[PDB]
Amino acid sequence: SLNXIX
Amino acid sequence: PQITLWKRPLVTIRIGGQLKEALLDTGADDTVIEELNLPGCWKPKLIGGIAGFIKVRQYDQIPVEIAGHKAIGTVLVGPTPVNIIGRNLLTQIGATLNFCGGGGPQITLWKRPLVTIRIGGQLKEALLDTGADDTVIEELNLPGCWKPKLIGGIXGFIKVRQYDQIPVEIAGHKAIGTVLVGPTPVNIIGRNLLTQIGATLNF
Repeated sequence: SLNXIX
Repeated sequence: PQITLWKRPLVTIRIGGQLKEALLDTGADDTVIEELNLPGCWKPKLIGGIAGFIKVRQYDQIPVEIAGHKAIGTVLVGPTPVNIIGRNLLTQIGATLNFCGGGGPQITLWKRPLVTIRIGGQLKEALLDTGADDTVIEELNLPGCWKPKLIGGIXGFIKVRQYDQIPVEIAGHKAIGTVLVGPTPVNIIGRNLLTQIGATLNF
């Protein structure tokens, strides 16, 4: 599972 | 609804009988919510993000209502900086990405939304990511001055080089803006450029 930017 | 990307695509969800705010996130395989009590049974899992891996609680077959649209699926509970609805539930509510209001291509979310970009005269593959504030590209020797910056997500923060006014063609559509360069696991096109190509979420 890859999950993204703040 | 049709949702544009000038601001984070935050929506209200209902989950375990409670209301939460969460980001509709095409760049997430899975759905991750801050620590909370969920009726359900769970098992340990690790998931990864821009800056490394975290441990989460995996709950299966959880009902979630997302802007009034029903889904029943896996929800991961852990230390994410922002609650995120990922593709596992976006697909259940029939969410797609659309360019130019739907006059351009439609991209479904059954798999990661990877498309060809052109940057610095180089072609690369990148993820169209509504859950990214910025555009983050793998190490690439871009010309021009820059300024150091740190950007965050799951796993904490990474250091990047910020370049401004960089032309980036996305699926044949020209954009120009800030590109962050650093050790991202996946190249990411974020809202700063998705807005310029008129990309919307639709469901």
